[PDB]
Amino acid sequence: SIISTKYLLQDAQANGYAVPAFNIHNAETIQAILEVCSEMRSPVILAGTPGTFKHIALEEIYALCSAYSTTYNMPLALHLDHHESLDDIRRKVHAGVRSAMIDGSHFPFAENVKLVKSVVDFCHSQDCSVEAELGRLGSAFLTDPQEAKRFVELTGVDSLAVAIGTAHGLYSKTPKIDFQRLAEIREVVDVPLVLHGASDVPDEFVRRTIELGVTKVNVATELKIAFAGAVKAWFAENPQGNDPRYYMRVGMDAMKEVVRNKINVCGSANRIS
Amino acid sequence: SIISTKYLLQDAQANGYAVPAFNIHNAETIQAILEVCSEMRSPVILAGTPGTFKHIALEEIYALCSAYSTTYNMPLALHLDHHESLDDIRRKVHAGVRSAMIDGSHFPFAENVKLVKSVVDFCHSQDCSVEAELGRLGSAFLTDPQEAKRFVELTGVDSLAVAIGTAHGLYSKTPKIDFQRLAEIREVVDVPLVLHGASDVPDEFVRRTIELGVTKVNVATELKIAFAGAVKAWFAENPQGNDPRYYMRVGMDAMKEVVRNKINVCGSANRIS
Amino acid sequence: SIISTKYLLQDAQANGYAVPAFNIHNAETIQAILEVCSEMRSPVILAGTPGTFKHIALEEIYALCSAYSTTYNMPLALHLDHHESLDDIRRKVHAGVRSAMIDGSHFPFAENVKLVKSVVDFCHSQDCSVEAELGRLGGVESAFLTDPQEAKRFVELTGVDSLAVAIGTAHGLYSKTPKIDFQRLAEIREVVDVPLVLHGASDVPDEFVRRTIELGVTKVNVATELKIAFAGAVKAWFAENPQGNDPRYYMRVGMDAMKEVVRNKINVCGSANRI
Amino acid sequence: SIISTKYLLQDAQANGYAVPAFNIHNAETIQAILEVCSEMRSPVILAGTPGTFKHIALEEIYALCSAYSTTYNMPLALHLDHHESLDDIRRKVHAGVRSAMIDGSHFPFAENVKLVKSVVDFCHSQDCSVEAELGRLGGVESAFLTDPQEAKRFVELTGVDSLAVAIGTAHGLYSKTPKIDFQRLAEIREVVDVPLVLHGASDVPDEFVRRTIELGVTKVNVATELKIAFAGAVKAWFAENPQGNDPRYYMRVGMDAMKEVVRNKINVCGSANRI
Ligand code: NA
Ligand code: NA
Ligand code: NA
Ligand code: NA
Ligand SMILES: [Zn+2]
Ligand SMILES: [Zn+2]
Ligand SMILES: [Zn+2]
Ligand SMILES: [Zn+2]
Repeated sequence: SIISTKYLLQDAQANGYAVPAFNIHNAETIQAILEVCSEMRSPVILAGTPGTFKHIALEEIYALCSAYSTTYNMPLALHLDHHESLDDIRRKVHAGVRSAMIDGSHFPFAENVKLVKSVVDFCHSQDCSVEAELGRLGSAFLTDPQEAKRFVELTGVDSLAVAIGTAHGLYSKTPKIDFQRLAEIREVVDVPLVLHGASDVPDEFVRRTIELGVTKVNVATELKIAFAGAVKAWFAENPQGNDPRYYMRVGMDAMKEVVRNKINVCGSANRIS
Repeated sequence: SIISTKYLLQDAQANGYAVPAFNIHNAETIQAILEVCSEMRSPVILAGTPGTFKHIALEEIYALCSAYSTTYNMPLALHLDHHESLDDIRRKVHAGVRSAMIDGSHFPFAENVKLVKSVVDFCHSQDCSVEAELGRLGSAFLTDPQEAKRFVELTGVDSLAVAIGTAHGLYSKTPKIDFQRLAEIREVVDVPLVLHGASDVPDEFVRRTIELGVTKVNVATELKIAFAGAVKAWFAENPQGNDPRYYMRVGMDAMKEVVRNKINVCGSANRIS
Repeated sequence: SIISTKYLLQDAQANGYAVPAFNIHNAETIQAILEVCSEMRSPVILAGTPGTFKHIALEEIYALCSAYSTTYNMPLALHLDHHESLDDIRRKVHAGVRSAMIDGSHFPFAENVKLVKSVVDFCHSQDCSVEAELGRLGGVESAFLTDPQEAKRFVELTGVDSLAVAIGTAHGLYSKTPKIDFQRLAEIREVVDVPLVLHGASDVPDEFVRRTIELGVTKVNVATELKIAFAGAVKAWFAENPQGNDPRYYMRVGMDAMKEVVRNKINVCGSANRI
Repeated sequence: SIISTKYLLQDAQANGYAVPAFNIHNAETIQAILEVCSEMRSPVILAGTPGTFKHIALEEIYALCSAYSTTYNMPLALHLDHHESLDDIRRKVHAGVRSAMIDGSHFPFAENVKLVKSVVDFCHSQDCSVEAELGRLGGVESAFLTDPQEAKRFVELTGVDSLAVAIGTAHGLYSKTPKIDFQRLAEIREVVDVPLVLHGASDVPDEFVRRTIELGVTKVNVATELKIAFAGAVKAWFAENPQGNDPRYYMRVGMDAMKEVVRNKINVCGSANRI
């Protein structure tokens, strides 16, 4: 079963935990995530960016998730991360995806709203949930609480990505997270909040953001560093080695450690049954 | 569409070419093969051994092939290579596979026949084609023409793997292929013949075996060496690199060269439409 | 695509129309409904009861609806009407259905709530929307009329996506013009913000159904009128063609009669051109 | 699982039975056939003609058969009966069907061969088996009777998996006991080793069908008797129940009448306990 995240993030919100959202690339990266989530009874979101689908097309990622849903006996929420076009999201929703992020955050408010609204209208007709973003990751760079209230009112989005100090990738210095702004947003925004850029954020800061209303925590970079680091080590030690059953498994196992760490921080263990 | 190889190997036989049978492991290895086969208009067989499916289960390999069949607009023959048990083949055929190899070649003739026959009876009830083997790869080590005639008569197999001097893996010295024995087998066996162990066999020898009746050429080792060699080089040059879109693509591109070389030797270009 | 009705009934509520929910039986009945909904650009819900699925199993109805979704290029909402247990609903949701009605209305409040809650918990984990019922269906006393304050508490405790109300309608035909408790409906709507559902709408006057939609009905269930029209046409064909035997003729005559009902119900629900 | 009939008709040929091939229309007709085939452990072919699929489209029939395959835990062979062009067969094979009949029998030999060959070339690339016809159906001269030597050449030139013969059968009922050209059948079998197919088997005496199987028929097509039995039962129910309307009753009465025909044809074909 492939599902949206409408009920899922509401449950996270109501119970004080967040759903980890992991960016995936292929069979082994999906499987690594699901081996841990199934064991820990954690919900999960499996996400791909447009660049993801230039490597393995969505039709094949979808097919893999549909089969893995049966294999691990769990419905799965496949999610379009940082998509930017209504036409592209339409094609991908027709292909079966039921969660999308439309990211218009580098546009002025009015144009962001128009883009996002066009995506909400289509996606809700397809039973697809919609995330959008107000504020840029990394003024323009912090989400304003009253603006976020209005943004959600004009768009009808199911969840909202906020800008409170996180950034994609590694941080060169420990980030500064604006917990007071987060608290203020949560006071006036009722839809589930989303935290991007969570790789390399101290666990105590992520935990605090979930206490203050974060329902979805996105992790991409740490997964890739772990996977790749292990494959690199394996080829160094095995110059004549060539069987993916061996080298991809060492990548999977290093990635699994990160997945367990993130489930722990998100508080998502034992939230499904 | 997922299909058997019943018509496919008959066409190869009738037109003097062979179908390349490539062992696959995951999305990228399947895709690499199909990018070349679709471009060259070549039929192909995508094969997995039992160990293959311990890495990515058949249900997920099946799902990938079903999606890739649509993506490349071609029915695909997924094939169980060197399977050894009726129960396991039954499960995998129920999961959708429509070509199987039952390898009882390390058993005495009578027990090989009993095993193979049990598999033929089931598989034909499921519209699944069946390959079997008489003679061991590497006396016991060369297929006897009259024994191969009787073997096919008692089993009802759709194709027959023969032992004429090939071996799995690389050869330490140029192999000696028994072309006269092959010719003798072909005189008394009417079902399509299969050549295992084709990695590292000189092209001129494979070409001659197809002139003398080989219809299916199995290649595994050369694919893995190429893929892995390229990934290894990429990590050496990119110690901090981590995106599978980059490193898996360099593996795919090195593998594609091998795939094109094998299509050329097999004479399978422009055999589909 | 097979979908839930969560966004669908919210759009109906916000725009003051209702989605017609037609009980189906087989390919021809689904097809007749979709022919009309396609041409009138109307949303629809396709419903089956436990007894339906003892004739043609849910897996086969699901397969038909999935295929018809592609054929008509429209997501479709298949719905379990008047289902009664968690074990059965779980299998049918696992089989692909994304909208269910758990009918616990025969049981006292607390037992009703506990049953419904078990189904909502499961179904929401599957992205399946859930309808439930408080008060019993049947014309004109307390068992047969939803109490507004109980309705508020019921929806709060269970987490249902929509509520089937009991306001004087009944399954089947009415022996006399029904008395519908419009005031009660209004008072439920006052305290319940989830979409409301009207059962028993066959043979209810159009004026009355329209009024219930003005008062918050978002889903109108119709079964009996469809079967009477289908069967009546088939009856008449056989009388007219005593040697006739080709189902391509007689099932189409039945379809065409049922299509007239479907159009009439789309008209009363105000669902044309809402897609 | 949806499969071709290539191994199926070879088993029938080798064991001296025939597979019954029943024309279907919708869910109830498929279901009636599978109920009986399941209990009698008989293989079956489910067939639809172009006109069938103008009532309920192939994609929906396919979806039903796929689901029924799972429900009955048996691979099923869906078959395109009397299809006429490559463009249509290509779409229906792409839609999932793995057995087709290309009927070029209206055309002169060479045109027949060229058409059939185009379909065999395509279908075999899709793992779809192909039936074709030489000579025209209809009771008792040359157009209506397959020539053995022409049959040999036809099968050689086209590569078909099975051959529909013309030996005196006709679609529909017979106004008098048909004269079947058993000798001709034998002479075709002499020179054609691919499985043979008998069309028009409704209303042919059991003795005669049995004889054709002894002479090489591997597939027996039945349509008309199924519809007469279904419709006759529905006719009688409506007469007995002038207010009746529930399709769960009247479609089951029709099913049950058709099941009696299905049993009778399994009996004549000798296909029980061959699975
Ligand atoms: Na980060
Ligand atoms: Na080798
Ligand atoms: Na009623
Ligand atoms: Na007849
Ligand atoms: Zn992000
Ligand atoms: Zn081998
Ligand atoms: Zn009702
Ligand atoms: Zn016919």
